[PDB]
Amino acid sequence: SGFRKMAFPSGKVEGCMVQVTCGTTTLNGLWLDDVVYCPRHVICTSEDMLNPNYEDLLIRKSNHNFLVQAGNVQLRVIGHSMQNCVLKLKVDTANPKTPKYKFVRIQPGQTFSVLACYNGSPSGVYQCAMRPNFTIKGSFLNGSCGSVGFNIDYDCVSFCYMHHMELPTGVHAGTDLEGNFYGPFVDRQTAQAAGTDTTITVNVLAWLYAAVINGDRWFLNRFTTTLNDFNLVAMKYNYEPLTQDHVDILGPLSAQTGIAVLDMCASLKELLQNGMNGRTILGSALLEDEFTPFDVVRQCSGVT
Amino acid sequence: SGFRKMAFPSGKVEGCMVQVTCGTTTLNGLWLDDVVYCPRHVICTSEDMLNPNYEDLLIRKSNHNFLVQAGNVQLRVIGHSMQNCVLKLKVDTANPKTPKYKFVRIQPGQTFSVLACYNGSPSGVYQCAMRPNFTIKGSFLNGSCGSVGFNIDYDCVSFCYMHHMELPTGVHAGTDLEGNFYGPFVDRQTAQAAGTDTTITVNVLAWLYAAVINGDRWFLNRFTTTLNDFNLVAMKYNYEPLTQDHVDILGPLSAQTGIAVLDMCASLKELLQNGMNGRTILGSALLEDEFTPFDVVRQCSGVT
Ligand SMILES: *CC(=O)N[C@@H](C)c1cccc2ccccc12
Ligand SMILES: *CC(=O)N[C@@H](C)c1cccc2ccccc12
Repeated sequence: SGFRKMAFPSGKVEGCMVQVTCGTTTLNGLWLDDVVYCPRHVICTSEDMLNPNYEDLLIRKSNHNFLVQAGNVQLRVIGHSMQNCVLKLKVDTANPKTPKYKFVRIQPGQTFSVLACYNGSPSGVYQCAMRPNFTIKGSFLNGSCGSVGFNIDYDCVSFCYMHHMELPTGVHAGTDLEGNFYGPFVDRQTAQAAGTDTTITVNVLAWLYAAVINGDRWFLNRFTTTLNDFNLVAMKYNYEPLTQDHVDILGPLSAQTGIAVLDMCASLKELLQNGMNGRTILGSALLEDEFTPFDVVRQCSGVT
Repeated sequence: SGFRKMAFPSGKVEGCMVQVTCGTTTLNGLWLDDVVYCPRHVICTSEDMLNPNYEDLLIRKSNHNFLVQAGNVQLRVIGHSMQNCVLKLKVDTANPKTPKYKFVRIQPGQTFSVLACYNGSPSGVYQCAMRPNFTIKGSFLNGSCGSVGFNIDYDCVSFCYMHHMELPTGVHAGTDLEGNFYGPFVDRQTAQAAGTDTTITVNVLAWLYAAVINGDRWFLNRFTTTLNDFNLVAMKYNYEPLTQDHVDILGPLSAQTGIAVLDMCASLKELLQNGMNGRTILGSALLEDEFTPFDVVRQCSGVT
């Protein structure tokens, strides 16, 4: 029993982290096979960052200007290319610790683990969600760029995020591993405001199911609702609309607990309208939205 | 910027996890050098667990009754002993992935990372604290016994916890790696109630400092207090007494923020008396007590 904000074991990703230095900028790279992936802004001076022309800046860079260090051993860079907002540094050595992997572009509301790194060395691991406004709420100091977000399916690491930017509001923006930003963000030090950070409704519902499975049941009420009625209340509270697709995804948790999804919606509706009245659910005083239905099943079943 | 409940990177510990089977019970072992450490209750039938005599039960067990599997390879058990509530299985092979390590017995209020494992395979990593009542609030299904808690200092893993028991209230009890339970708990399926789960005051204060460092400042007020005045309020709210030793430990966060520890106590005092009034601090609606002052410094500075 018990339910924790749980990250994937980070070992398979730790084995992929390297240090990338271009001039006086050091950040993190991801070494898979004979390619090191890193933010293209590794090439920028802080002056460059205000209005960088990455193609023009890259012309001044040779393979030997990219210093790649794996532990205390230097890797030889034999090629470099820009793909969207990432650099791909071809090295002469395949990472011997390369796990089975995929690059995936996640949807808002999807959760993943971040391995926060500085100088190619892992400092910590935590669980994130892609926010509906395509930011993440991370923990990233200077030097943490190139840190990655991932999911694991048994032995296959799906890489979904690479850290690029902190917005003036202290929320985070980055790319998939093809170098495409999540959301409208750019690797330029300019006015970039996030949109509404709405609550991931399907995730809250999943977590309420987790609560029931772990004995926290005080919020279960006598009511039901419809998707349309619930959605009127959701909209008023800056919750994402719930779709039949979300209802379908929650079916297994419905089945396990015997609580109809729309009944749990009606419980969530009363929590929104009434508040927590100083009570907690799984040790939280707010409704947690960084567990997916898949996460809740995984943790309640014990997948490895 | 940003502040997350962050675990240590788990790779060094993943390399130590094995499966231990005695009869029809499978749980986790920790393989360091040529010793596999596991809960002694691996030898019990569920009938045994009601009133186990571990010395008597152990007489019926030989080295060959302990099946130890590291990945899909069997380890040869050449000796076994009981130390308090752990078994030490001597194997003929040193773990080639043994990291630098120590066994440490932590104090209440100290935080650590748990690598939740099933069948010797890692499922997830999360951050815990030793509660003042010597329980932890974990995420542990059947099969998770022998999962470990640890801290890392650069490259030395300090092992502080091994999972043994879930109490009827769904909180967790376990041992250090010398097999001594935290608190008054025993590896017997009997009436074991936890004491008062008080809030770790020095940890809340550390986290309020983290909040100020990351721009969450709304709770800072015009007041100060004394340790004695604060402690009157703490006692009323089931917070641990704050000692001068705690004040000394918070000095570096005091220095960095320029907020006197007793001023931050007076802010915490007003939050206890007034509540959050529906506001959040670092995305929490309750005062977080599972960050130590050391954790806050580490994460705000970026140690690897
Ligand atoms: C996130 C990161 O590690 N890289 C960027 C933000 C960075 C770090 C340190 C100095 C510097 C100077 C000029 C531009 C960018 C950076
Ligand atoms: C925690 C754990 O993995 N071991 C214990 C609780 C256990 C698991 C599964 C079956 C069983 C049967 C009898 C006693 C103990 C167990």
